[PDB]
Amino acid sequence: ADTEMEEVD
Amino acid sequence: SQFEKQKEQGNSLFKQGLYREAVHCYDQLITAQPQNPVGYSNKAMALIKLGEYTQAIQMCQQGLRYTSTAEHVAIRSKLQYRLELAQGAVGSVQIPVVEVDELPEGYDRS
Repeated sequence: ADTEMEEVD
Repeated sequence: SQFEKQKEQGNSLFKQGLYREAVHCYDQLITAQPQNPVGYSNKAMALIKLGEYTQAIQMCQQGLRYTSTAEHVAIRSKLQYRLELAQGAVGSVQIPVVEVDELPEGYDRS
């Protein structure tokens, strides 16, 4: 992946 | 009391596809801590994947009411991401059902 933007917390 | 599990249980339901079922446990993050951002962040990310961007935009700007601390900087970063894409998608349709192949918009015959 390339995100935390598409993770929850 | 808890918050983590209601944020770690739906934490995979959202990633599977069950966005709403995932929010259906996220919503208790906000009811348990209605003054907490990740509450809104979890329920918000799922609303994009459901396309309820209209509501997603409201969740993200809400999270920013509580990000007054560095435990919330993580989410303050998200309340700015899916905040923007949602409002830039909510109703973005350049090809809606707008066609005519019959009478005028107000004909008469008598």
